[PDB]
Parts: sequence; C-alpha cells; structure tokens
Amino acid sequence: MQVWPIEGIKKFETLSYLPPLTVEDLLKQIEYLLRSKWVPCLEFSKVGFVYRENHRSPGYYDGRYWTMWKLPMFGCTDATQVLKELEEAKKAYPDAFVRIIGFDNVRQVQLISFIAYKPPGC
Amino acid sequence: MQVWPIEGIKKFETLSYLPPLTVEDLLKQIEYLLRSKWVPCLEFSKVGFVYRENHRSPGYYDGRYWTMWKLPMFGCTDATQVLKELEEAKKAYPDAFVRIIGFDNVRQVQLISFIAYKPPGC
Amino acid sequence: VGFKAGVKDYKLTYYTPEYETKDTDILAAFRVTPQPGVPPEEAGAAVAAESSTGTWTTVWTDGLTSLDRYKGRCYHIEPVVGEDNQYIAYVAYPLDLFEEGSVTNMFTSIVGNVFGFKALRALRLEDLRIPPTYSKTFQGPPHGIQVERDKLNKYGRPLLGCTIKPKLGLSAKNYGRACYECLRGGLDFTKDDENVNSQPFMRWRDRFVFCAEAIYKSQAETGEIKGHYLNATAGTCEEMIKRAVFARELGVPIVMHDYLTGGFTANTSLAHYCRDNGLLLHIHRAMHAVIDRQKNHGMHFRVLAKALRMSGGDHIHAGTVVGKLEGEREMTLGFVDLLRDDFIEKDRARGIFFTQDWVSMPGVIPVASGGIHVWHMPALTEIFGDDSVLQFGGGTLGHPWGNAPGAAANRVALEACVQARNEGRDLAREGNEIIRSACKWSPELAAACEIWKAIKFEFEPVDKL
Amino acid sequence: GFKAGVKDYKLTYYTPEYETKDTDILAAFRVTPQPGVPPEEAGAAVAAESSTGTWTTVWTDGLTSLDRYKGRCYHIEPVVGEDNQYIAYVAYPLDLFEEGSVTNMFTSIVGNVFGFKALRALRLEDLRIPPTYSKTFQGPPHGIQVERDKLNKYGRPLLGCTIKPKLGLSAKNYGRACYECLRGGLDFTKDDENVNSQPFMRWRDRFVFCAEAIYKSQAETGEIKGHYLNATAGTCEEMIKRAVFARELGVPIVMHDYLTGGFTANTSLAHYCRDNGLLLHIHRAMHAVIDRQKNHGMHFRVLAKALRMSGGDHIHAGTVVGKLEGEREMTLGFVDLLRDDFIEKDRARGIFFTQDWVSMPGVIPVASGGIHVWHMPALTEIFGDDSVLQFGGGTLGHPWGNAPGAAANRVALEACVQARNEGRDLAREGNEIIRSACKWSPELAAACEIWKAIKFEFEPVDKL
Amino acid sequence: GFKAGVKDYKLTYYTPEYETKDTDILAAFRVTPQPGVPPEEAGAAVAAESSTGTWTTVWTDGLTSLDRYKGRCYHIEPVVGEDNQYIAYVAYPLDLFEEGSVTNMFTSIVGNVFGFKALRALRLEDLRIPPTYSKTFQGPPHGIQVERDKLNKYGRPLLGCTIKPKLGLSAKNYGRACYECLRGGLDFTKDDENVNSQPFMRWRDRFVFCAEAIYKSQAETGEIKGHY
Amino acid sequence: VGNVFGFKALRALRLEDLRIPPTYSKTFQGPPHGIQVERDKLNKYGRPLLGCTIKPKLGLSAKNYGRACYECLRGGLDFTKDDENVNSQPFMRWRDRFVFCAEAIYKSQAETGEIKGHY
Amino acid sequence: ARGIFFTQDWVSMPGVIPVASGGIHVWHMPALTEIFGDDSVLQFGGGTLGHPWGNAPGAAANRVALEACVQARNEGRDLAREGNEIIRSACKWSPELAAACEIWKAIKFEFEPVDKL
Ligand SMILES: O=C(O)[C@@](O)(COP(=O)(O)O)[C@H](O)[C@H](O)COP(=O)(O)O
Ligand SMILES: O=C(O)[C@@](O)(COP(=O)(O)O)[C@H](O)[C@H](O)COP(=O)(O)O
Ligand SMILES: O=C(O)[C@@](O)(COP(=O)(O)O)[C@H](O)[C@H](O)COP(=O)(O)O
Ligand SMILES: [Mg+2]
Ligand SMILES: [Mg+2]
Ligand SMILES: [Mg+2]
Ligand SMILES: [Mg+2]
Repeated sequence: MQVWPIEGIKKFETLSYLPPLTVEDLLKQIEYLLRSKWVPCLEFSKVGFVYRENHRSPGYYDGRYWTMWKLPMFGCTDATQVLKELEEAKKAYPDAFVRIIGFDNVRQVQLISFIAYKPPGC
Repeated sequence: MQVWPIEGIKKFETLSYLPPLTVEDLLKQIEYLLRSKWVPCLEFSKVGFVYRENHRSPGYYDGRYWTMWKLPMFGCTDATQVLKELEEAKKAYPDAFVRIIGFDNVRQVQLISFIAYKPPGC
Repeated sequence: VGFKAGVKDYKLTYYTPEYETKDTDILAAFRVTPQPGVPPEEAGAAVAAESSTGTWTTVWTDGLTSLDRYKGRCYHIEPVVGEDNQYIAYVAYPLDLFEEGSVTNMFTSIVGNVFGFKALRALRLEDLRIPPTYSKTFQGPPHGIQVERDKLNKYGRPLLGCTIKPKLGLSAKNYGRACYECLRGGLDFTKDDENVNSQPFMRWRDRFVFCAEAIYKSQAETGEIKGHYLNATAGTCEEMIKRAVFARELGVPIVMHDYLTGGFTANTSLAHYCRDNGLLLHIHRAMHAVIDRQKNHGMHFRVLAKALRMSGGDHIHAGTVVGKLEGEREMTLGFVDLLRDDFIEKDRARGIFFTQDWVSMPGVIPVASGGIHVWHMPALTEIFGDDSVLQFGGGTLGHPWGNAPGAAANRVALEACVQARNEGRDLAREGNEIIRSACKWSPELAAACEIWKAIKFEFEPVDKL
Repeated sequence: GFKAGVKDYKLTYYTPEYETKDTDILAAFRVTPQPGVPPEEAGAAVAAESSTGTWTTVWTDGLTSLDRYKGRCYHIEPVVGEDNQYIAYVAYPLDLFEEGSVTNMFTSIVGNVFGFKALRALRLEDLRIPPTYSKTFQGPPHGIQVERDKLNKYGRPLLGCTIKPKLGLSAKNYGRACYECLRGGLDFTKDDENVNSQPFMRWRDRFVFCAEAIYKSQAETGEIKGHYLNATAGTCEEMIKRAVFARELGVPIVMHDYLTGGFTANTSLAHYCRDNGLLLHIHRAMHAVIDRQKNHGMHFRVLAKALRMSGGDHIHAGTVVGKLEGEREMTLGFVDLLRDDFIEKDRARGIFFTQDWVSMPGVIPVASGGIHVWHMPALTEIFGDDSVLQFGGGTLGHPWGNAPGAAANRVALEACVQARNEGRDLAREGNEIIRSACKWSPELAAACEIWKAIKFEFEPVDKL
Repeated sequence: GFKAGVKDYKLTYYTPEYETKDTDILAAFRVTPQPGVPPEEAGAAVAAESSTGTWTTVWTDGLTSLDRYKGRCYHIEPVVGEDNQYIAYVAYPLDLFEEGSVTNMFTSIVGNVFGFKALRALRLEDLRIPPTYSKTFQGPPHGIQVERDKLNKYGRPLLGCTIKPKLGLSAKNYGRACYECLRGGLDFTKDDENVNSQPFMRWRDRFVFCAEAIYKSQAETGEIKGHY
Repeated sequence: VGNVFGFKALRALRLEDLRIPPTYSKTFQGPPHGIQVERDKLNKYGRPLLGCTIKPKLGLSAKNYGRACYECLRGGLDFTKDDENVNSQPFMRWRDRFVFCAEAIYKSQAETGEIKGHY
Repeated sequence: ARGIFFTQDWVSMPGVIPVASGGIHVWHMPALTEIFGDDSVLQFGGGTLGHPWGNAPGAAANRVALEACVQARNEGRDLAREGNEIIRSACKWSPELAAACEIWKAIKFEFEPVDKL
C-alpha cells in the first residue's frame, strides 16, 4: 500500500500526471493540434497556480490568466516553428512556466493546453 | 506565583498538557483503543494547527483535516502493528506531525485522538 | 344517548384501567397526593380529564366529536412505596392532542391547569414517554454531540469550560481580559454567566466585540479551537435574534440561551436560527430548581431535559453530583442517558418510568458545573465520561495565581484522569492518587490542590428515588 | 490583597445594617436551611449566588466594586409556627438588571439558588419592583380603562367562556359554539389554553370561522363581541404569524399562555399588540407547577407582577370559590397588585412590600374555572366590576344549550349589579338576589336547578 | 479487514430473516430480472442501489454502520401466472429519508434502480409510509372536512367542469364559459391542466375575468362557487 | 404528455422525440453557463473532466463526507459529489456537509494547485 | 439510425456536458474517452473509493488512466482497438493504476439492452 504524496507534486492540468514530456512528446501534441486545424499559442507566468486574492465569489479565481507570448500562430503549419518559439520564450524567461495551448475559433474554446517548460526547481 | 508561558507551548488537543508520551505510553493508548473495539487510523500534516483562510462563518475553520496515512486499520488486533505503521509514517514524512485516532463506526465518531510524533523543532 | 346536564365524577369517563396504550400516545407518570376523601381513581381521572378534553360539568358539545378518540385517560394507578396517600397515576394522551414541534403546547396541556386543582394537595410530573411519531416533528439539537466534536476537532476527553466571575459587575473589556486569560491556559470554553445579558455595567455588543477578540487571541496563541458562549438571552425575541446575528457576523462558534427564563417559544426559534447559521447552542437551565427540586410537587428535571432535547440545544447543564447544587447520583445518570442516548429502557432504579426511543434525534452534551474543583476531576470523569463539558468558574478564577494558571491546573487534572483511565486505572478508587501524581508535573495543579483540599459539599439530597 | 480559598458567604453578603435604596429590587424569600446551616449563611448564599458571588474567592472581584453591585441579605426573621423556616430579605442594586427584561430579572433572582445543596427548600414570596425599573417596561398593551373604552363596556364585570371539550372540536364547530355563546349575552368566548394548531383543528381555519362568529353575534345583538384567538405557538415566528392574521381579520382580542410560551415571546407579543391595537388576554397555564406549595417555588403574586411588567391586558387570577385553589385574602392582595397604582405593604394579604406602579396601566383579573350562576354574587363581591368572569362548563353545560346558558350568566350578573348598586349586600343576600331573578328568567332558573348542589370546598394548600 | 473488489449484492442486501420495524419505509417492487440473474440477486441489487451500496466494495462502509442504514430485500415471491416476475419487498430505515421531502423519498427508492442492466423491468407497486415519517409532512392544506365546512357543502359529491376547448379561448371567453356553467348548478369550473399563461390568454387576465364570473354566479344562485 | 397516455383506446404510448423550434427555445435561459464557459471558469482544457460520487450512498457523517472528498480530490479528480439522495437527513444535515466539503475543496485545491469542486 | 426523428436547431443555446457514471472503472477509460470525447465528465464512485489503497490512490489511478488515454489518442492511437494495451502501458508508471487494474480486470457488465432502435 502506497500513500499518495502531499508535497512536491503540484499539478498543471492535462498531462501532468504522466512522466515528464520529452521533446518528441511535445512535438506529437503540437502535430495533433495542427492536424486538427487548431491555432497554437504560447503563454507564460512566474506564478504557476490559481489563488483567490480579489474575490471569493463562485467562479472567481485569480491566476487563471497567464501572459501571452507574442500572438497566436495563425496560419502555422509546422510544429517545428512552435518549438522554436518555445525555445525563444524559455531563453527570454527562464524562470517562468510556459504552456502551449491550441484553440478552435469556430467553437471558440481551447481544445488543448499543456505545460511545455517549468523553471529549475519547479 | 508562576506566569503561564505565552510562546513555545502550542498545543495539540488531548494529552498535550501532560509530559511527552513515551513509546510505552503510546502503546497503552493504542491498547485501550483496540480493547474498546475501535478502529485505529494514522493521519499526518506539515501544518499543525487550524487557521481561517477561506471563510470566517460560524463553525468554519481550515486545517481541521490532516492527510490519511493509508487506510484505517480495520480488523487490527495488535498494538505493535499500529506502532510499526507510525514508524513507517515518520520515516516517510519526518517533517510532519503524525496523530493516531480511533473511531467507533456505530456512533460514527472519533473516540480518541492524540499526537504521536512531532517533527524536530516543534 | 341524550345530553344530560350536570356534574358527574371524572372517573366515569377518564379512569380507564383496561386501556392498552398505543405506540403513538404520549404517556405521563404523575405523582399525585389527593385531598382527604378524594379516591385516587378520581384524582387520577381529574388530572387526565383536565389536561385533555374535560371540564367540571357535562357539556353537550362532547357529542359533536369523539371523546373516545381524543380523551386523555388514566390507565393505571399505583401506590407509592412508603406513602399513605401518594400514588403514581399513569395518563395516556392521544398524539392528535398535540401541536407538532411545540414543547410549549405539550406542557400547556399536560401541566397547564391540573396542578392547581382544589381536590389535590400536591402533584408532580415525573416522566413523559415521547413517542417517535411526535419527536420526529421537532428539529432537536442544532448540531448534537458528534457534529459538535467534529466542528471543534475535539476528541477523547470531556470538554472544559468556565463561567466568568464576579457574576455581574464586570465591564466588557474586563470580561474579554478574563476570557483570554482562561482560554489561553487550556480551557476549551468560557461563558457569560446566565444572568449576564445587557446591563448598565456592561452592554452586550461591547462584550461580544471584546470576547471575540479574546477568543481569537487565545486560539492563535494555543493553536486549539476556542469559544466563549455569548448569551443571547434577552427580554424580547427581536433582541435575542439581534444578539445571535451579531455573534454570527463575528464568526464565533457558540452562543448560549437560558431556555426556561427566556422560554420555549423563544428557545425553539433560537435553535432553528443556530441550525441555519452554524452556531453551537449551549443551554443554561436557570430557574429549573424552582420547579424540580421537591419530590412531592412540580416537574422532575428529566422531563425538562427531554423537553430541551426536543426544543433544541447542543449542550444542557445536568448537575455535578459532587458540587454545590443538588444532584442525586442515580437519577442524574438516568437523565444523562435520556439526553445523550438513542434508546433508554425503562429503569425505575434510575427514575426512568418509560422506555424512551429517540429515533436518531442527536444527543445533547451534558454540562457539569457549580462548585467543582480539581479534586473532583476523577469523580466527574467517572460519572459523565467523555461526552460532557466540565465547567470551573470559581475553580479557575479562584486559583491563587490567576486565570491562565487556574485553567492549566484544570486541563492537566483532566488529562491526567483521562490518561489513567485509558491505561486501566479505577477513577472511582484511585482518583486522589492520580491527581497527586500529576501535581509533580504541574506547579499550577499543586497550588489548586492545596487551596481546595478540604472543600467538599456533602448534604442529603431533597429528592431521592 | 487577593486571598484564594473558600470563606462563608455571610462575611460579604449578610449585611443586617444595610438601609435599602429606593432603586433597589427587594426580594422576600421563605428559606428552609439544611440542618447545621445557620439561617444568616443560608440567606447570604441566596443573596450571593443570585447577584455577584460564587463558592470560592475570585481575584476579579477586585477589578470592580462589590459594594456597588452585590445583592445583600439585610434582614432575616423566623417564621412563627414553622420549624426551621425564615423569611430572608435581599436587596439587589438596580444596575444588576437588564431594562425591560422580566427574563433577566428572574434569571438572577431565581436562576440557580433554589437548587443549592445547603438549602432544603426555598420560595420567593414577593418582589418590590422600584419605579426606576418598572418604567423601562411597556406593561399592558392597553390596560383597564382603555379596554373598556375600546369595547364601550362599563358598569359591570365582563363575561367570557372557554369553549369545550378542551380539545377535539373542529374549526367549524368551534365557530358554531362561539356564535351561540356570544349571541346569548357573553362579551367574549376563548380558545382553551391548549388549543393552538393541531390535527383536529388548524389555527388558521379556526381564526376564519371564529371571526365569522364574532361578527354575526355582534350584528345580531348590537354589542361589541370578541373571541380570544390563541397566538401561543412553538416558535416566535409562528406566534407572530397568528397575531398578524388576527390583525388582518380586524378582531379585538388575542390570547397568549405567557409561562408556557415564555417571557421573551410574551414581551414581543405585548409590543406587537400595542402597535396593532389588539387586546391581549393572558392565560397563566403551568403557574401552579411553581406556585402551589408554601415551602418551595414562587408565589403567584410575583408571577402576576411579572406579567403586568412583560405585558397583558387581562390575566387569570383565580375564583376563590371554583374548582382551582385560591385563598381569599391572598387573592385580594394580588388582585390589587394587578389593578392598582399603589399597594401598601399588608402582611394580612401577603403583600410583603409597598409596590408603586407609577401609572403603569392596570390588568383586568379574570376569574375562571368551575364557576356557575350561584357563584355570581360572591364573584361580584370579591372582584368588583374590573374583572372578567368566565363560564365554560357553566355556559356549554346549560341544559338548553349555549345561547340560553350565556343569557343565564348575563342575567345573573346584571341582577347582582343592579342589587349591589341599590345598596344590597351581595355577601348576605346573594342567594335571594339570584332566586328573585329566576322569577322572570327561565334560562337562569334552569341553570340554578342544575347546579344548586355544586360547591368546591377544600382546604387550600397555601395559607398566609 | 477491507477487501477490495466485487461481490454479489445478495451477500449484504438479501436478508430474508429480517423482521421489519414500525419505523421502516417498505416497498413492494415487481421485478423482472434478466435471464441468468437470480431473483435474490435482482432484489438485493434494487435494495442496495436505492440505499447504501454500489457496485464494488468501498472501505468507507467501515466508517459507518451498514447494519443501521442499509436497505434490505427481506422477502421475494414469484408472481403466479407471469414468467420470470417476482414481488421483492425492501425495507428502508427511517434515517435514510429527509423529513417532509417526497422528492428525497423518490430519489432513493426510484432514483437509479429502474435502469440497471441486470433487470429487464421494474415497477414500484406500493410503499408503506410509517407514521414516524408521514408526521413530518404538512399534508393537505385543508382536507375533506375543512373543505366542506368552508364551502358549506354537505350530503353529496361536489360537481365541477373543465372549460373547453382545452386551449385557444381568450380570457374574457373563459370567464363567460365559467359564469354560465356555475350559474346552472355546478360548484366549480376549472382551468384545463395545460391552461397556464399563453399568447391566446395570459393568466392575470384570466384570473380577473374568472373572479368576476365566480362572484356573479355566486350572487345569482346564492351558493358558494369556485373556479380552480 | 399530460393525459393522453391513460386513454382506454390505447394499449401503450411512448413519446420518442420532440422538434423544439428556435422560436420556442429562445424563450428559455438554458444552461446557466454551458460547456465553453465552464471550461473557461475552471481553466480545464484538453481532456474529459473526472468526478466521483462519495459512498456509501447514505449513512456517512458530514465530517467523514469532507474527509472522503478531500482524499479523492487531492489524488487527481476535478470533482466529487453528493450522491443524488444525499440531501439533509438525521445521519448528516446539509449545512454541516456544506461546511466540511468546502474545507475539503479548498484544502485539496491548495495542495494540488488545480481548481477543485464538490457538487 | 441514432433515434433522432427530427432535425434539431438550438440557435446558439449553450451545450450541456454529458456525464458518464455508474459501474465504471479504469479498464473502461479508453472506451469512455472514445465514445464521449473530451467534452464529458467521467465519474468513478466505487471506482475510486473501492481502490485497495484508498481514495487518493484511487483518484490517481483514474487520472493517470485518463491522461494516458488522451496522450495516446492525440498521438494517433486507436482507442477502440488498443485500449487495453494503453492502460497496461501506463501501469508501469503508476503502481496505483496497476492495483486498480488487478482488482477490476474481470469485471464487465454485458446484458442485452431493453430498448433497441
Ligand atoms: O452561576 C453559577 O453558579 C455557575 O456559573 C457556576 O459557577 P462556579 O463554576 O463558580 O460554581 C453555573 O451557572 C451553575 O453551575 C449553574 O447551575 P447548574 O449547572 O446546576 O444548572
Ligand atoms: O381549562 C379550563 O379549565 C378553563 O378553560 C376553565 O374551564 P371551565 O370554565 O369549564 O371551568 C380555564 O382555562 C381555567 O379557569 C384556568 O385556570 P385559572 O383561571 O385558575 O388559571
Ligand atoms: O448512485 C450511483 O449509482 C452513482 O452515484 C454512481 O455510483 P458509482 O460511481 O459507485 O457506480 C450515480 O448517481 C449513477 O451513475 C447515476 O446513474 P446515471 O448516471 O445512469 O443517471
Ligand atoms: Mg452561572
Ligand atoms: Mg382552559
Ligand atoms: Mg384537463
Ligand atoms: Mg448516485
């Protein structure tokens, strides 16, 4: 019988219960996003989690928005390009978490979102 | 005339105003729990006390729940076994407080609860 | 048959010794002392008639309804052992006679007018069998034993409280100072005295502000959840609710009410408010001994105790046995079980006249308070067990070193008794040795033990079974 | 210096040299100590534990002034003819009490002292309520004069009647009985004290049919009528809900069981009735559980003063001659405490303290229970015009029914009033006055025949 | 000890020796099991899944007392003349139910069990509502006797009439129809069940004209009238 | 479906489908939030959400309900829920359950860093 | 063929998230993900509190199973045909999932539906 850990295992939503994603793993999620005809976008933050500082009413949390890296990559057809931008974001903000998202503008919702970089010690 | 201390004497509910429990003291409380036909369970936390972060309405406090170590020891008839699990919990979480509780499932309430381990410096 | 005007004996209609009680009937056991010349059957019939459907002369309107369905009936009379003119008359009342959810209505019928009848010399209601069909119409305790322990995270030992003293005369700021010092020494609770409401020397809202400050300061210092029962007892229902609303705003865990002096209609309203707002409700039984002290006349406390579990309270005082107020041991154990347990079988050795089934109504925590001190801790722990609150007012604020040391003495004494009991020691026989042994560890307990070693309250109880 | 430990209560709370202040609340306790407890110590324990003291010395007495706040036993006297019994007089400073709260007053004076192990028995006989405290209470919503003025009734006791059987009648039968009684000459009918809302009859249905009956009888007779609709309930919200519907119906009077409902609810209802023009009849159900025995409890005169403070327009005060106990001299004493402005100390009537009400309205005493037409002269002589005389069985038990039963009582009462006014002595000529009215009232003659042999003669349990 | 995994419901929820308590709510279910499912197991699944149980063993049963709370199938009998059909009787402890809430009672007794794959069909035929539970409900606002007393009508059935066509009449025509019916001798008329508030007739307009009709017919006939 | 299913002239009747015209559906509010909004409020994208009904269905105390809830949410579920028949009952009154489950939701959310809920 | 008798136009009324619940466990995760897709809530009551190690491990088993199914699907694996292999592969990484898989490997609910098109 194993006890689920209580510390050092904070999570980041989808895919965060699997082993760390390799570069090929990240590429395959980006290829899926692109074949599905979704728009990729990178976002980043030095704070990794939600909190409730300004309000505690239903459905209000702070920390859900992270900062947009440049603009969504409209017209992108190459997963490699998305990886290049991820590399530029980590170089610019090595102490920030970086996530990759993908959205469908018809239904207007994000269809995929995962952490692609965590700063050293996080 | 002695002045009751204002610091360094934070408390942990039942038995915390007596001298530190020895291993034999802990064994006797566990034997009492078992002869009374209660179910023992261990719980642990890196935070030792209650606080009020999410709400301040009557009867609401945070920090009352600690984390369950494995599952309650249904069918246990040996105090020694409970001590072995306490040793495993301290080995896994040396920086956590560990408490032993015992419950009666007929009345559905905890009938005994005491701190069995405090981390170094607490 | 025809309506025949005039007077006839109550026993012709209201003494029914062949009646078999129904599981929906409310049953009452009355200790009745008839005037000379009045047969016991007529005394018992008069009590049944005049607490249910009858009056002193025949009325034609009885023919519009069914007395067979509605009359109260005296179905058994038994002489009292040792008395030449006292009887226990048992009366059954149909469920339909009562307003659902109203202790006020139940008492208005059963004890409304019959205690003043000229034909009786004395009358005492000893017990009531409250059927599940009627108790389910009451909310009962806002929380109850289990829930209260779960809210406060307190398990494994009696809770410890303390009434601030002097009873009256302290300012709001001094009340909060006394409260903080007591709670920080180890008590779980302090409380307003029963008569501390709002007065020229201390207005309630000021007391509520400073006591909340005190509760939160002591909780932060000790790391244990603390409370101070803030008294909502007031002259009007609007003032009572106003006080409870401000305790809710302050976020505190517990308020109190004097259910008999405020009254059942107000108490029942407050119990509903407390359930709807998460507030534990401590009940003080002020004035009960006006009614329940004498064996020949009045109402035994066990009836008042059942009535409070119905109207609603999370705690109720139940006596100490060993302190300054009377409380015979066996009858106290009997009503302690009526307050806490789900099913209490008839047991005349503990004054339980009827089997009482609460059908999962929550239990109420009995509170032992009044003239107790550290040397009583073993006896109190043995009598009441863990589900109790033991309160030491003079026994804390009378410690020679002040409140925090006085609280620590009581907390240490209690924990030493719990540890000894759990290890298998006999509290009833080794109590003094267990307390002395803890004195080695606690200079605060040693000082309390020295001041009160010669203090005992030994008087013959007025009410005996 | 603070000296921890136990000392006798008398060292601080027995103050025989104390001169009472006009602002103090005074209490007269009949105390029976346990053997071995000196009466001074028993009186001091009662004063201490109903005011500021506890069982051991507390250092916090030093933060305040016990001289200013303590209750104090200032006089003790043995009761002649009793063994080991004393009247202990205790004075409580005005500052000890919450303004406007009978609940708070009782919580201190009778809260815990009756259960002390050192006493065998304790009875509170009387309280001197100072004007400085009574002025903080509303008192009766209306009072005697205003009630007579609203109902246009003068010159005789009012007449009422409790509907019977006590429980078990439907709402529609309740209104039927009410209408027949009121149309025969009674001013009022009433819900029995235990008629609240039950499976056999829910309150709102009863209120609708009784209003219909009040207005039908009033239209037929031309006299203002009322039926006391019971607001007594399990919760304060239900009690107010019932009073609010009586207000909507426009009726003149409601009732409340002040002791079983309780003082906190009663005081709220009295304020609502004052603000909404409703007379408030008060039933004293459960009082005899407290007030019957001489050795222990609280005398009814204390419960009567407490009601005049909390508030009520009528309160039952006994009959003396009916089925429930009521010794004559002590009843005349509390009737004066309920109606008068100033009542002088008079131990022959159990009035231990002079009581000054400083214009608080008086409460109409109600004589009810086991009375009938032959009692009319005595009741008129004992109570006088400012009373309500109620005949439940004495109306619905008439052989010809409710309207004739009501007419018999109204005729008996008016014959007594006319005779009294002419100078006849009701105490000596009452039977002749009733027989003379039977010459022209067949209804009264029928009632007289049924009840001529009925008398309630028992020794009272409480004597002065 | 806690033993994870699936076991048949009948091991815990088929209790043929159980004697029902006067406080229990009893249910009579007409159950048609799938082929291969023993009737005892079908009855036990219905009792379990309408009370305390689920499909696999949970350790949390040990925090409480299933003896106190479980619903239990205490009797099963075949239906004569039907193929593969049984009446299964289930007893539910009083504590399982929210006082005064028919919604809660139905949520347990008929909430999920009618869709179990192991059953082909299920019908709840009757419920024994104990006095301890029914006393927590207000029940009828008035009831038979009070209604007759309020309307002063005794000695015969009351007479009513639903206005027609069911839908499509205007408020004013509704009141016209109501008045003509009541004035001829009916005690009541009524809105059809589907007449609520619609484009052809809004409710408040209907309420105004029907009140006018109730009072006109009452004044003309001298008998108390109503329109639901 | 008000009365026609009981007509003597029928042996059986089942309503299979209804065509709700836009002119009628626009008169309804519909979902308080809907799929997109809910995902946006909870910041959860890219996978089904995961929930869990606490068991035994009935019989657990409020404090044990919150304990079960905390342990489930901290292991990775987005939600736990009251069973459909858990309303307010003698073994567990609703307001006590709401207090302990809120404590559990917030404790598991603080520990995991993911938004949590308990219906 | 899917029992839709009429064309239904919701004119932008928001959608409702369907919830799959009742007797499901880790081995069902691929089929549930394939049937419902991402816009769904999958609930495991007995499938969590019935885990041999308790609630937090039971939750972790389900979360890992679901994430492994999502990752495999996104990479192009056929959930309808490779589900058991995808779940087994995740058992290497998750002792909690391995334990759940062992307890419920033989549990399937296969009965003929009463309502068929
Ligand atoms: O006013 C008092 O005397 C107390 O505050 C105790 O003070 P000490 O702790 O200083 O004695 C309590 O209210 C009594 O215990 C009530 O009696 P009971 O519990 O019998 O109802
Ligand atoms: O319930 C009753 O017995 C009465 O209705 C009288 O009925 P009858 O008129 O038929 O006797 C009264 O409430 C009592 O008078 C109350 O006693 P008291 O006035 O002493 O408080
Ligand atoms: O009560 C139950 O059985 C459940 O809590 C599932 O428990 P498990 O997760 O332990 O099976 C659900 O409410 C059902 O899924 C409802 O059925 P449906 O979803 O078909 O409406
Ligand atoms: Mg007190
Ligand atoms: Mg009466
Ligand atoms: Mg119709
Ligand atoms: Mg469910």
